[PDB]
Amino acid sequence: DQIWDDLRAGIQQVYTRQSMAKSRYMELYTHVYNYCTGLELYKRLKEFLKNYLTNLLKDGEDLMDESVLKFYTQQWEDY
Amino acid sequence: YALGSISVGNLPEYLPFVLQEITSQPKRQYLLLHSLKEIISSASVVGLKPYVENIWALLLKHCECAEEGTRNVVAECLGKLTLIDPETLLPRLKGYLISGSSYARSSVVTAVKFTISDHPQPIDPLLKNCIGDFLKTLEDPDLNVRRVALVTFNSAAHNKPSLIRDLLDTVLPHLYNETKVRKELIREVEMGPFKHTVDDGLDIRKAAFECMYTLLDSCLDRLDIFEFLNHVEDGLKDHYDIKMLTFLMLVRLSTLCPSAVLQRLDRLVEPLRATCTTKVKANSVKQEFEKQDELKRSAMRAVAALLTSPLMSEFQSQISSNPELAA
Repeated sequence: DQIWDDLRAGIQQVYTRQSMAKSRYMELYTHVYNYCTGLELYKRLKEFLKNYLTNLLKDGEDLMDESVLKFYTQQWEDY
Repeated sequence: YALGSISVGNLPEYLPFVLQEITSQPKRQYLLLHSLKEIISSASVVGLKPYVENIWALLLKHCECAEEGTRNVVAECLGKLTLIDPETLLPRLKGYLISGSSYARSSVVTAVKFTISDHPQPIDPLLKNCIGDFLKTLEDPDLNVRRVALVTFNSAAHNKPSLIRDLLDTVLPHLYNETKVRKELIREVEMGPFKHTVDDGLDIRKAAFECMYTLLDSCLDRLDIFEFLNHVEDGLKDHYDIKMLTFLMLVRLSTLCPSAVLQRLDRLVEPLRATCTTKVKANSVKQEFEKQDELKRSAMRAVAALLTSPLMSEFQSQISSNPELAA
């Protein structure tokens, strides 16, 4: 909870299509290992995922057939 | 649909209303356009003669739109409207191809795609003469133009293959060239041990393979076999969907010209054996395991169909339990 801000934006970085070096991946793994060595994190991650899906649905509610299948495909691939 | 049907009743009082309403609101035209699609398919042609220039101008103005669905709708509307008075529109469509933009060219080629019908139509000779330059000299410059041209060619072959009967050889080199893979159009992003490759040109390859498969109906007597199976041999090692499509092609080819298939079975199966000798990547989700399993089953089915001795006896301890599941 103390370093809750740390890695916060990182949760979005994986979702956004942007290139990231292996150094950042090592740093995130090190932070996760340090934090692990505590069930509130699971609930927080679940709530964040639910909020992200709700935000995605908010935009994906005004498209008809033949124009939403591709969008759903790319969104599923990214998820 | 109700609005479109009602517009047919009193064209002078309804058609202009919807025409101006389309331009009035941008958040509703997407529906209104659909209604217009009914008018051309429901309204009397003789009564529709006066209201043609306005519709054509509106479609051309709305042809270049950011929304892909709107572009499809306008393309279908233009294709449906092209049926009437072809002698007055065909030269204009030909002219637009001399200096039109990529989006305009894509829209116009998509419009004529729907003009083809299984039953005879009075636009038979006109379309036969017009499709020449559309199919021949419109696959070089662009990627989207190439994809739409290939889709139109496949649709024509599936519905009416007589139009591409006298010019099949004139377009064979371009179709064969389009099958080659391009490594400039393959982007990759890596952020750790995992890897994911995204291809921006895979759509064209699938269309080309589908066209090649559908060309087997009543065109094998003309196209040569040796120059045709080399590209298939190259494409055996390709994407999963293309791999299954090629396997099904090979299965279908078992009953057709078996001599040619037997004369090269060795090199046809060598890539297939190499693929079958593949192992699932360690520490992978069950989806990859299942995908490779279906690929292996499809490969076994393909080889079994082809069989009906380049080291064909390779039944190890595990693979020996697979065939009873396939047969």
